[PDB]
Formats: sequence, C-alpha cells, structure tokens
Amino acid sequence: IVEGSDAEIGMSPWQVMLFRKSPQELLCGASLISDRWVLTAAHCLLYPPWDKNFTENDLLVRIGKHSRTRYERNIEKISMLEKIYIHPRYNWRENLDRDIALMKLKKPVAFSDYIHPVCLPDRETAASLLQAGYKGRVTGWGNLKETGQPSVLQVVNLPIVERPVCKDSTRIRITDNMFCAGFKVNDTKRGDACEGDSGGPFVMKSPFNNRWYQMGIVSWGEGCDRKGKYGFYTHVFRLKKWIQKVIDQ
Amino acid sequence: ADCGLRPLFEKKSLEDKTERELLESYID
Ligand SMILES: *C[C@@](*)(O)[C@H](CCCNC(N)=[NH2+])NC(=O)[C@@H]1CCCN1C(=O)[C@H](N)Cc1ccccc1
Ligand SMILES: *[C@@H]1O[C@H](CO)[C@@H](O)[C@H](O)[C@H]1NC(C)=O
Repeated sequence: IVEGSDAEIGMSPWQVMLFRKSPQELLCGASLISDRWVLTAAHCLLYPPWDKNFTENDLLVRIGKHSRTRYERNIEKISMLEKIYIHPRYNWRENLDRDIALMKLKKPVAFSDYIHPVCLPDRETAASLLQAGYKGRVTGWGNLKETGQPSVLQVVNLPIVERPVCKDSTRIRITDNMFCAGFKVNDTKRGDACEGDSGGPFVMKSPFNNRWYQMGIVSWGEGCDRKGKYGFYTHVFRLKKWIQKVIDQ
Repeated sequence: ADCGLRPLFEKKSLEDKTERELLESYID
C-alpha cells in the first residue's frame, strides 16, 4: 500500500496472508469469507511467466496478523489448504480477466477479536455501493513504494472511478469483471495498492446495516500511485455465481 | 450470519479512525 497508513489493531480481521511453505515466502494477500473459505486473486496462485502454479500442499495462510514479520502469540493462526479453485475462465495471457480464486482451509479457523469474516455483496448492496466517487478501503502488506515493505498492515481509502475514465487511462483491455479506483490528478489526496497487495480486499461499509462487504480483489495496475493512473480490482459481485457454485459444490 | 461486524469496532460500538471518510463519500 502506497501513501496509506498503519491499520488499527483489529481493523481488518478478515485479512489473510498467503505464504509459500518452502522457502517460506509471503506471496500475496487474501480475505476470510467463512470459517473455512478464503478468497484471493488467481494470479497469486497461477501466473506461469512468474513461475507460479501452486498446489494446496505448496502453500499456507496466516490469519489474525498485524505485524508483517513478528510472530503474534495466541493471536495469529496458521492454516493448511485442502483445495484451491481458480476461476476456469481466468485469462492470465491477456489482461487478468476474472482474476479470482478460492481456497478451502483444511480445517475451520476459530474466530476471535482479530479473526472474523467479511461479507460478500448481494445485488442490492452492490447496486447501492459500487458507484463512482464512493470510497472503498484497501489493505495489505505489499510494497510501500513502487520499486520498502511496512512493519505493520497498511490501509488506504480510495474512490471508485467512472468506467470511461478507467478505460482511457490504460491501453490494457478492461472488462466488466474489473473496476478501478484511485484519486485524480487534481485531488490533493493520494494512495494506491501495489505489488504484493494482490489478492487483498477492496471493502466498503454499508451505511444501511453497518456491515463491511468485499466488493473487489486487488488485481493489477501500472506502477503504483502515479497521478493519471488507477488501480484495478476484480469485480466480486460479478463473479458471485461462480463463487457460490464452488462453495455449494 | 455474523459477517462484516468487527469484534473491536462495530461489536463494541467503536468507530475506526478513517471509516467516516467512507460514510461521507456517499454524499460527495
Ligand atoms: C499480483 C499483485 O500483487 C499485483 C498488484 C498490482 C496492483 N497495482 C496497483 N497500482 N494497484 N498484480 C500484478 O502485478 C499483475 C500480475 C501480472 C502483472 N500485473 C500487473 O499489474 C502489470 N503491471 C500490468 C498487467 C499485465 C498483464 C495483465 C494485466 C495487467
Ligand atoms: C500446473 O502444473 C500441473 C502439474 O504439473 C499441470 O497439470 C498444469 O497444466 C499446470 N498449470 C498450467 C495451466 O500451467
């Protein structure tokens, strides 16, 4: 997260870290949506050009963390994966279309003051909240600058950007399965997700029922926090049917 | 279920340091 600030303790209890078992390596962000399911970006698990094509056994997740590197006694939980599910139509060769994946935990994790799931949006909630100018929140332990890494979880709030504006800001082909967010050239405010934040959640707090909903997944961008550019996110509601199918299955 | 309600914030009726920024964006 570039130009954000430290998260307060317990501020994003659905935040998940995705690690490579050996060598141990913090790979990406992810989010907890139930006691046994974690949502992330498909490119964190499958992106051949970066030599990424992981199986359940290659990975591990840590939940409840705040510090990026220090062990947090009786707070953080480690979980193994039972199965990974990547969207069947994820397009890594072209534009990361449908950059989404589910991971089933080998065992349900216990909720606590530091571990708690985020909500997935229903049609009504998506219609009301996913509108240009409305702000969402992104969190992660990714790079502090385009390139270094934070000692603790970072957070930044960003406005959803009008589709045509997103489209004219890049030559990369955008689809309905993505949305972009970020401040404009004139705005004094700045901020963006960056490398390493992929898979992390773009959440919004409903002013109707006071619950936090995950509307997006950090997916891609060109550089980080450059004026004139915007960060791109996987559109969660758009892929909600696939998500439901995997979980029901 | 209980999703989206944080134990240290909503459950204790406490506001985090920047969520007001999101609420206010629903106006402007
Ligand atoms: C995997 C994630 O850590 C990372 C997040 C980038 C978010 N950046 C900003 N400014 N919010 N994603 C990536 O690095 C993705 C993975 C593949 C390459 N990539 C990019 O963002 C490229 N810089 C652009 C791109 C290449 C191919 C297809 C789509 C976008
Ligand atoms: C990932 O590797 C597996 C196991 O070797 C192989 O079957 C699969 O084709 C690979 N994934 C892709 C699409 O590269």
